[PDB]
Amino acid sequence: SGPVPSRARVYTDVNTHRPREYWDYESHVVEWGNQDDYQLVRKLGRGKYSEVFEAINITNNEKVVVKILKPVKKKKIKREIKILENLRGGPNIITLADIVKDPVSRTPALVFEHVNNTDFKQLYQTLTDYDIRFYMYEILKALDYCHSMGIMHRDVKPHNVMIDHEHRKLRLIDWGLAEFYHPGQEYNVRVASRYFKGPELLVDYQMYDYSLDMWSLGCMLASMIFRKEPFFHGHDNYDQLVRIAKVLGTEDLYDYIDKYNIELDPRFNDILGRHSRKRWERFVHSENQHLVSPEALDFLDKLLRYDHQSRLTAREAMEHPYFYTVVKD
Ligand SMILES: Cn1c(=O)n(C)c2cc(S(=O)(=O)N3CCC4(CC3)CC(NCc3ccc(-c5ccccc5)c(Cl)c3)C4)ccc21
Repeated sequence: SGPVPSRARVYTDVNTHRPREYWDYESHVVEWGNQDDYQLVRKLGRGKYSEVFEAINITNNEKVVVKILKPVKKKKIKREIKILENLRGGPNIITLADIVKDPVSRTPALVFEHVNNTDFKQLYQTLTDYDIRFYMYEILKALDYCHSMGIMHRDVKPHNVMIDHEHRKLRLIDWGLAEFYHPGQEYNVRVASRYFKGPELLVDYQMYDYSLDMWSLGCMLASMIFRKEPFFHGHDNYDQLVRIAKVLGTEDLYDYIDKYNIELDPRFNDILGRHSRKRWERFVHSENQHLVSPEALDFLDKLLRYDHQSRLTAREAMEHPYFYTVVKD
């Protein structure tokens, strides 16, 4: 009789109540701007689906970031553009400024607002407990916004977060895997980077929702507070879930698969074994202690749950005591 269905606990019906054009991205028509408005200055990054450059708009001498896509399906270009346009002006969401057709690749190039980006040497070294809480709050602002606007990011990870520490500014980037949440929809589980994949992806439960991003956030927090990047260090997708189970325990895992009547790939029964749920104190040492507090562990514990329906929402996360000092200020 197959897997038990699931719905988001929050922002369930938000896309239903919008006009079709908001989420029916296949009907979105893309208008091109002038590629010659932009001169490329230097390469910043190269990343599987795209290359990223710093550029100058010669029309007005503004500095800009250009993301030249590798060949992708038109429908996925339209989804990313549509989501970027829908979320534009929202808290800590990267701003799409223009879309042009590259003369060499004949592929699209997305043009973004420039955000100055501080080295991961200056940061991650005298990044204080306060700083982690502050920037986590800022990420939660972006996720609560995008979730409220009917959109899961599905690729939350440090590579997709930019911080300008001089200006205490943060941006969530790389919306190319984001999707619109619709109740009853089965999504592709072949998303996210392995270290950040939620258990639902790993056990092939397709009827997932915004709560996927909350697992990913949990991975990032763990990694920051225990100074262990990545926290769940799988050697492949099967072992990824073994790494998770060596911490969260197998008991809650088997309960999760029972509740949703999930069919476990029999590969997994050779390898999952039996494991205790571990106390978070086993990952605390003197070299990470200043980042770890009762309220951080309580928060982390409530993000990293197998059952996606039982993880904090972005809003609930923002209300957690971990953040009382940052909200006060
Ligand atoms: C505007 N624009 C775009 O749209 N794209 C695609 C673009 C691509 C580029 S890039 O390639 O030069 N490149 C920029 C540098 C990074 C990698 C990417 C490193 C990553 N940030 C790491 C990070 C992330 C999170 C944290 C953190 C700290 C505390 C609490 C929570 C989290 C900390 Cl401590 C660090 C950002 C540039 C502009 C772009």
